[PDB]
Amino acid sequence: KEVEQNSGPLSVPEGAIASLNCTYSDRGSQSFFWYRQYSGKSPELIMSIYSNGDKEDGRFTAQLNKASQYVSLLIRDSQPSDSATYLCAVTTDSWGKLQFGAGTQVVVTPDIQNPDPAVYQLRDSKSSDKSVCLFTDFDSQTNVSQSKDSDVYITDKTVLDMRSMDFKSNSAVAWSNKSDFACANAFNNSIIPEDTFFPS
Amino acid sequence: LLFGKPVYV
Amino acid sequence: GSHSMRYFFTSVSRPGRGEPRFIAVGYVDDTQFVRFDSDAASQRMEPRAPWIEQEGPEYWDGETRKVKAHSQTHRVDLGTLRGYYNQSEAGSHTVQRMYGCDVGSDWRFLRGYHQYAYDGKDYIALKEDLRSWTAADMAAQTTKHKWEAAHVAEQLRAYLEGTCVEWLRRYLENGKETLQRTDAPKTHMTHHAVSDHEATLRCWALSFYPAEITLTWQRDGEDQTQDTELVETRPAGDGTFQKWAAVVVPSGQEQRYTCHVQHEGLPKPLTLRWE
Amino acid sequence: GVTQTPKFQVLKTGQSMTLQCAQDMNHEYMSWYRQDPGMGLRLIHYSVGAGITDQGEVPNGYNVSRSTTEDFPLRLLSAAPSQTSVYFCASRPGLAGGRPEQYFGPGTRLTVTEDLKNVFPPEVAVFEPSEAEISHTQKATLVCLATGFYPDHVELSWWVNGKEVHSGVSTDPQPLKEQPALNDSRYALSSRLRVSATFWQNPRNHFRCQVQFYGLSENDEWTQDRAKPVTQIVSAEAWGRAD
Amino acid sequence: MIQRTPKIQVYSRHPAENGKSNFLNCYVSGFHPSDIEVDLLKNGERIEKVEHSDLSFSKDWSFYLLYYTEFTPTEKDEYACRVNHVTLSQPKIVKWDRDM
Repeated sequence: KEVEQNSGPLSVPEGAIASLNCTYSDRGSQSFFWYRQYSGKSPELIMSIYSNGDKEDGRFTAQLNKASQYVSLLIRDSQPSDSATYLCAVTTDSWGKLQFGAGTQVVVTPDIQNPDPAVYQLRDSKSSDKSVCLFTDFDSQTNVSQSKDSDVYITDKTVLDMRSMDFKSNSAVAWSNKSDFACANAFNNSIIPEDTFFPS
Repeated sequence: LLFGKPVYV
Repeated sequence: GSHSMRYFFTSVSRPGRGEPRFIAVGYVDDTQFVRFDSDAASQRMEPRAPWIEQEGPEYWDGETRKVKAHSQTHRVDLGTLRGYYNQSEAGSHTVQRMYGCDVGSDWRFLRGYHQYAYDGKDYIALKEDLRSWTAADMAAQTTKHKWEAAHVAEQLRAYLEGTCVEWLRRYLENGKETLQRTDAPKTHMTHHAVSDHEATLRCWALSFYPAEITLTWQRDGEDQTQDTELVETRPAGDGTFQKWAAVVVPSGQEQRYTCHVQHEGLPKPLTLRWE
Repeated sequence: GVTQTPKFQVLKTGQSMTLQCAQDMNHEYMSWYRQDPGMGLRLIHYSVGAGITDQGEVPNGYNVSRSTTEDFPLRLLSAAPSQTSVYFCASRPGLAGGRPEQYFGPGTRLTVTEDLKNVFPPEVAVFEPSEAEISHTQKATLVCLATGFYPDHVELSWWVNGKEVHSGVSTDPQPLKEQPALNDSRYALSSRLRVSATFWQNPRNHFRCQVQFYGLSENDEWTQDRAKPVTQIVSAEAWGRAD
Repeated sequence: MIQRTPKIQVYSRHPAENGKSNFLNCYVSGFHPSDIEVDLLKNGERIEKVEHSDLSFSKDWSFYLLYYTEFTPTEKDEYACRVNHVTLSQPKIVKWDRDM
């Protein structure tokens, strides 16, 4: 391991501090970089640091300590659009390989004020061969769990930011092909709140 | 230890 | 006390005769510790002091790689400068760079430098604020623009105030016995007459480190440096240095002609009268 | 900055492919990476100037050249399933001037399969907001299901009334394996579009979920009695229900 | 372009004593360009086993270079340094003087 990063993933709620750390092995390293990569696109350069101490730019502060071989990135006042994986990069010279860490993924949780968790049944528009259960508006502490066997396809929790009445909501979708399957029997093996609305 | 970024004149 | 690390690079083109000769040398005070010569056997950065030999292989690869990067820049620089000054392909030209940093007695940053010359005269230089450039002529003004857009001063300042001083401090502890020693000059005075009308008096300082020394002649109080022959401080070859001072003197006043020696290895400075 | 071509590729075992990479900035030092979930960025080949190249940590099956400083193509002569990755071109000044930084290309997702009858377009359905959601929340979540596709080379978008929307939509970050045990397992992707109930109940507005597929080209040969899974767009719609 | 003639000092590392092993030095300095031919001579004949330092320069960009050989001084053996450079119409011979 040439460049070692922070484990991952990192959950922080919006407004809070995401602190990232990084370690390199080469004493003669002279150049230090933080890159940001959103899922499905390319690493984008956000900070360069060259001297010991702090470098502030916007909401990012970098920190470098060359004695302990430590590079650091703080994100003040986090936003949902900071949700990415953050790559640490270190090099010695003009001709040396820029050494990348494996990256730490940062997940920035939306504040929901007062959650009402609910599982709704959806039917299709035209003529599909299934239905869908939508688990929505739930808590940011609520983790949805895995697929049951090779029948029940359960997606991960994701966030929508309705630029309307400033409403944010967590949502997840489960579906199955054959209907020996309701909305109650979709999240049986999932840590779901006891005041979850179940209408049909 | 040498400087790591020499650049053309 | 005060300490310094400098690197010196020289690159000379060989028209009709292939790649330029490239020589890089590193010093800490007046003590050489690394070299690279493009005509040498190893084709690597090589140690020249015992206290730097203890660096592991990654130091030796890295320095070798980087000194190769430097040779290249200078190679392209010889081609570039010949274009800037419209000179022919027939002649040999010389590029020189010197960079490094000084620390004081507490080992904190004092000053950093980065100087560049073409054909033995100033081409471009980093100013003392490590933020700005002095270009020697209009041709060097082109380089100045090029390096402002490449943020070279920012990149150099980071090195000269950080890396350079961090690494010098490392060398000074590793090299303690060698680099923090002070050798006082073994002093010595000689008489050589010519034809019984004049007499040369020669003051000698031998075996000193570091190279900085002052020898002054003095006709009993007022200093006689409107007659003095002073040679360049020359290396003895063993890490120490030698220098001499001389006056052509009338046969009688050799009693009242005194030689004054100043070196930091001496507690009190020395006075030499002929006897 | 750095541009690279193409964005997506399907190949069968044995085919040859070149990835282009071009660079605007007089950079001497260009490089090729592959990114994989288990092991971050890995350097394949690199070049510190025109004419001149050398190998990274994973050079095997890859072949590279550099006759001009601008361009740095990466060639695969005979594709293997292990070359299924996201490939990034990167470039960096070296000894040249400008900003002392390395920048990346936007990437090429490549998938290599044993049989190209494994390639399938997605099936796309728009599901309609729960009337129980409308009555309880005053908001209307439309979900879209893209199912059955291989490889996972899609771009999903929502288009209300003919113009693309961004504000209600949460799309999944990465597609999901339908049979997560097989190498050639087909994929599914879900997205959400949440508008208020007093916009869904308008019968004038047409909601459309659009999934772009990257598949076979015009010059690929198709012997199966299916329909040839070319690059195409698959859409599903719903109209606003008058209730 | 700058041209500078070298200054040349021929001397020994330790004070000279006949029959005692020493080093003979030829220090050339203050020169430009760096192309220089330096040989140590014993009674006219060229000495093979001569080492030199790596090329460096001073504050005014002029070069310096030490050439050296192990030797055992006697009364009768003459030592010199032979230097050639563009700034010289013929090469320079500087003889070793032990009081210098």
